[PDB]
Amino acid sequence: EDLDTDNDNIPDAYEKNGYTIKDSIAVKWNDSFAEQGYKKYVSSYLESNTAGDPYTDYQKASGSIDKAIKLEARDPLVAAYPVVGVGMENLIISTSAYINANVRYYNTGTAPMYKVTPTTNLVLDGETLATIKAQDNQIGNNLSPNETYPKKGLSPLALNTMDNARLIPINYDQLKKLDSGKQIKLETTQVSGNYGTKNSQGQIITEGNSWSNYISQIDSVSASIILDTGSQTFERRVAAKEQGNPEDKTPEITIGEAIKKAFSATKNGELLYFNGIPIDESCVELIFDDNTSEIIKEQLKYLDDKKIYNVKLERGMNILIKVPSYFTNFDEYNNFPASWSNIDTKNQDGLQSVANKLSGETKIIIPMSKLKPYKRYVFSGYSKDPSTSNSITVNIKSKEQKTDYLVPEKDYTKFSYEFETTGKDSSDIEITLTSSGVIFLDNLSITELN
Amino acid sequence: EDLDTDNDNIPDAYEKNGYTIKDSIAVKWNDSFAEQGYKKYVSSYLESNTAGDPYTDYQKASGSIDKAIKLEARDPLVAAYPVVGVGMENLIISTSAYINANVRYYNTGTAPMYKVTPTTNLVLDGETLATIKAQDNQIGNNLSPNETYPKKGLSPLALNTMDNARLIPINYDQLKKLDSGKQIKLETTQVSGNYGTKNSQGQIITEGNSWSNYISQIDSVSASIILDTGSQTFERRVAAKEQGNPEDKTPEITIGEAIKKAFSATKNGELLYFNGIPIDESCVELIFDDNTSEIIKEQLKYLDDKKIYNVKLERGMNILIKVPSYFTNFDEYNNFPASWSNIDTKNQDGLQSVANKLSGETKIIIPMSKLKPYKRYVFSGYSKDPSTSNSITVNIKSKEQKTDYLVPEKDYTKFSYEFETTGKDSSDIEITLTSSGVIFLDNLSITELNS
Amino acid sequence: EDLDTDNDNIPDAYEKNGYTIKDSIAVKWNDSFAEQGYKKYVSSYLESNTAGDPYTDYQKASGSIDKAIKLEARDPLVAAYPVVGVGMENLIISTSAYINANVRYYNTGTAPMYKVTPTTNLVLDGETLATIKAQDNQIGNNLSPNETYPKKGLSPLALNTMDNARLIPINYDQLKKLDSGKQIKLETTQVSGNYGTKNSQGQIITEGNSWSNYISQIDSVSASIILDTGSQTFERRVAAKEQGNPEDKTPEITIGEAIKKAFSATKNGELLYFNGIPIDESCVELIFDDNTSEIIKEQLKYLDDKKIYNVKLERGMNILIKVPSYFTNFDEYNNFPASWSNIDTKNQDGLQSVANKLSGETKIIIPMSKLKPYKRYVFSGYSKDPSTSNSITVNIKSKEQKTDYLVPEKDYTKFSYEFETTGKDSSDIEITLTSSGVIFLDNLSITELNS
Ligand SMILES: [Ca+2]
Ligand SMILES: [Ca+2]
Ligand SMILES: [Ca+2]
Ligand SMILES: [Ca+2]
Ligand SMILES: [Ca+2]
Ligand SMILES: [Ca+2]
Ligand SMILES: [Ca+2]
Ligand SMILES: [Ca+2]
Ligand SMILES: [Ca+2]
Repeated sequence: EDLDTDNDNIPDAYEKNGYTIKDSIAVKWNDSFAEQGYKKYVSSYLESNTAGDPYTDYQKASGSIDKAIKLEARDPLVAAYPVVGVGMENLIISTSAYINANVRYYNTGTAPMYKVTPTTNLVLDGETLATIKAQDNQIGNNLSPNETYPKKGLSPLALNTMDNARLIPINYDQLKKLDSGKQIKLETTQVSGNYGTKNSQGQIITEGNSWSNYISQIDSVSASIILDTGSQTFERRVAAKEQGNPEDKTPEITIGEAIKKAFSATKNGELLYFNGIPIDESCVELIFDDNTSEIIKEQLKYLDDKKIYNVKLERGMNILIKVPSYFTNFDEYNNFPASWSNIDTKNQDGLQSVANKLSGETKIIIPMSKLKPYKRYVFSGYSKDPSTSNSITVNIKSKEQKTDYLVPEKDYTKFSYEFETTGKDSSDIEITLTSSGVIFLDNLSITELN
Repeated sequence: EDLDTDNDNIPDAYEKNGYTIKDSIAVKWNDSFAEQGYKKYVSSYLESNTAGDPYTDYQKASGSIDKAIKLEARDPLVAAYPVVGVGMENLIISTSAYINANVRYYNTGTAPMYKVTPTTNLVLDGETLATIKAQDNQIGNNLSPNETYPKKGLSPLALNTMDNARLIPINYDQLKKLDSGKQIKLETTQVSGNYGTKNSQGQIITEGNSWSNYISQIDSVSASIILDTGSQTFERRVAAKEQGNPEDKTPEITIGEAIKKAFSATKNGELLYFNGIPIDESCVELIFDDNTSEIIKEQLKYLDDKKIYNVKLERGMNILIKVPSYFTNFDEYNNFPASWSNIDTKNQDGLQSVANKLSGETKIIIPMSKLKPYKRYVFSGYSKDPSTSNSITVNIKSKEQKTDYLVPEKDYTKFSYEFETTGKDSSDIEITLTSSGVIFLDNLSITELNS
Repeated sequence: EDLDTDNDNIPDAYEKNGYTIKDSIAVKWNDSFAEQGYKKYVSSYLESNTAGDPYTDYQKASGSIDKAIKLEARDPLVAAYPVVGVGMENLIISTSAYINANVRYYNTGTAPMYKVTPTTNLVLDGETLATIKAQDNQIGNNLSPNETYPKKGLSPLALNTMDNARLIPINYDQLKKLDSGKQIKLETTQVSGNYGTKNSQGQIITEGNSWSNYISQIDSVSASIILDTGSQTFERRVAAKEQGNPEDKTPEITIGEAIKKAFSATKNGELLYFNGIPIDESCVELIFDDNTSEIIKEQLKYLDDKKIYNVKLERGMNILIKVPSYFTNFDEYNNFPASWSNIDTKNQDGLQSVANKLSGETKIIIPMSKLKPYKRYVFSGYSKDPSTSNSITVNIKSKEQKTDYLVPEKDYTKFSYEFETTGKDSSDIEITLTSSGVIFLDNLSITELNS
């Protein structure tokens, strides 16, 4: 049919099922289109803006938007949210005295933000010295995704202008507090910026637009997903449907499918490869808040697969993905600087290819040269014991020595232990675990925490 | 036919193949038109703006844009991107202390910028003293490509005021470093300016137009190309198709074709000349970043020709062309002040006409008067040895004495040697190379590099 | 026919050949329209702005533009171009110290310029003190061509505001340099102003119409021509076609035709008089830049007439003309206070009517009262010698005595000798030339040069 209820040039019959854009016209999706590299899109048949962003479904699917917006946002289910922050580099105190800092804007979203006017807070400890908003001297004309202002290869801009006047901490009690060695933290509160929309004459106009009009809408119709790759962080929002409203037609997608859509991850049959780094559920650590934790726990009892990535995405969910710094699977990736002890690769019952046949105990000596001091670390792994009759205890050396006992189940079970390392010139980290009999180990990961 | 999906007054069939403009209407391209000056255009038939610049395909092809835009930007695949920078000419500081500087704006793109307003950072050593924005006294009304404000013959303008205010370091601790052999630098973070457009009434309006809209769009679709000839620097961006997009119809062009389109260089059969200076691969030293270098390395092994200029241009590639300061080919150009030793021109196995027949060793005493001190240089040339039984070692005098060995291949191979010369009142540079037997040399050059 | 590609109310055929405007409609030009006082217009048939100026071909040809725009701009080839500078009449230093100047704006173009807001630079010796933009006090409401602001008969306006605050030498070093007798100068980097167009109702609006839009476009579609008559200077820009572009249908005219079109000089057969004073090739010297010099020198060898005025115009050429101050032709003009020596007017082989029959040597005693000190002067003349066997040497008294030899050819040859005279209370300038036999001399000129 050709019925268009929401008037966005895409018939509702195509929007309900899969659809793709070919020569600027929507066509019914076919299973043979994946060979050329095409993609399958779904969206609600009642709304012109499924994800809430200022671009419609046809504009996002056909790529009729600003060319600096990532292809991760061309899917109508992924909002074109620019997540702009402020990073502080250096602090200068001189003569009361005056305070200025060298800052540099950061963007981690999926869209550009013209005319960036960040508002930041100068907090020392709880007390906020003075709120500052960028003047005409500290406005970023362009800020592309995954790029900074000033861009790489340029010194950070100075932030001294106040009100105009200077930033004067007249109260010398703050100076006395700084004498003890306190540091001043710069937190960002709000950021103002534009999008790029084409006028009737074909030019791009960015004056009447404002991202501040679509922040509330995008926040309240989407679920936040954050990916951490050790150095580069990505923040994305994925649209989700309401539970009590029968008139909300937003498509339902699993957490893994949502991750693949948002981060443009390549799926080689079963695994999810982001940039060659495997971000599969077993190969990465996931952190949820309390609400998402209870939602996932409730939904897991009705799932036969008992896999996190198979749970349906829901509005208001929060997900944070942290890629471990060191991860070994004994098959194709082993970045641990020090070789493990009592390891056997002759196995066929592993998670993907093989497992580790341990007979006795495993002890690893990790040098601290490749560690981050004053940082919490969590050790995770998967243990499989069909016997279910061997007790495993773990000894970990840290600021406080940890000794815990583990009871492996018949199938693979994930064990997580938390510890903290303090001081660069401290004792070397010692980790030791013992097994009563023969156990299987796979996917040992080391993850940095806060 | 007569079908234009993109609605830019050019049919899809004409855009898929070659097309040219004849009297305000697009016509099917023919090979006989090239002798009359007509050139063939290709573009994408799904987007009006192929390169992302404000002007459509028809406006660029038919030349219906502002006449100050270079003809090299009439090609739909070349973006009219104005690269405007600020150069510092003098520093005047006096008493705390006040800082006064004389600056001059520089343009290198293919389109003029109206109402220039750069933002500058006054970095001393990593630390940024203050960020300045140009007020109404430092706003350039017009800036044509390859032109400066103030123009040539006019003294540079003075930038010494903040937002009807004064500029001052808030303390003398900066002056302490300034005395201790530190130089305050200047780098432009951003430039704001309008672009020329036409209205219904016919006048050119540059009031509501802004370049900031079309910078993130142009930089995300086009691959940067930079040409440096020692005196003048040209910066260009050439649109390239996305690799993973099946719906992207942007045409694919080679690196050499991209350079020819961007710089409008003359191509007489095989050689490429910019303005009489050859920019052929064997006559210049190309500098690539990591990604472009590895990309070219990957596609090189799959090509029988194995030539850099024959690789297809791709999005995000960065290419820099450094025209050598001294270039000799033993055929028609030898700018070396001192002639070479033990050179025989009686040969027929050269790259273009002849090669160098060396029997023994070659030592060149390069005068220092024509060399820039405190700079790094790279010595490059082409060597051919069918025997593959003679080893070549080089002895070059510099700040650190260099002694390296080379193993010539059967065919012509290009090499590079890196050394640093420091101090105006230093020893003369000595270059010596020895060949075990008879070797063939061609296209010897000296190229300046970053210090 | 009735075909209009560019849609400017004139058919393509009429623009290709000559055309003229009779009763506000374009008609085919005829050879019998000259006697009525009409003129023959030619313009490109692919552009609605042949010269690129804000006005179209029909508006310029029919005279539907401001009456303040001179008649020389009614030719579609010659564009209107306000060339506005700033001249200084008084320099005042008072007390740090305060600096104020009295300035008058000058217009030497072919169009008015409303709302003049010039930007000026203060330089004492190379270094720029500050940059000044005109405030609401110094803005000129109107500036007609060849007029000033304030008008003739009024004292110059004041310029003392740096931004409103007084100007300031920021250091005592400025007074150090003033103690050394250093002169502060004034140069204009740019100028802002409006142009007038009749709106859709019938009123002239100059609010949103800026001249800065049509500066870069006009500079790149025209060649610069300057005429100086000793005291008053006029600048014009004449449109020229591109070289390699086949779609550029801009008509081609010679240097003499371009001068006649730009300055509206009268043609009485062959002679050219600007306003009664000769400006023909033999009656003035043309001062060129480099590129013009090589282009014209290359083009002369392929042309039989071998005259500068017969060279085809081209884009980018810069021409400067300095009408002679002391000039004699022995026919109708001799402004030298002292009569020449050994002069015979009984001849018929002169450039126009008669020549000089010199038998021996000619010496002239020129008083220096009418000579400007600290200025460079050039003596020019035409020599004819069918014998081609006599050597002529010239003795000129100046700061450094000059003695050079000249070898006359069979035909008339132009010779130029350059010298500088310094000091009002200096020795009198002596000019002497000796000829071996009988020589023919005509069009001897003396003209000021750069300081
Ligand atoms: Ca629909
Ligand atoms: Ca829809
Ligand atoms: Ca495994
Ligand atoms: Ca088309
Ligand atoms: Ca097109
Ligand atoms: Ca050769
Ligand atoms: Ca016409
Ligand atoms: Ca016309
Ligand atoms: Ca005569």
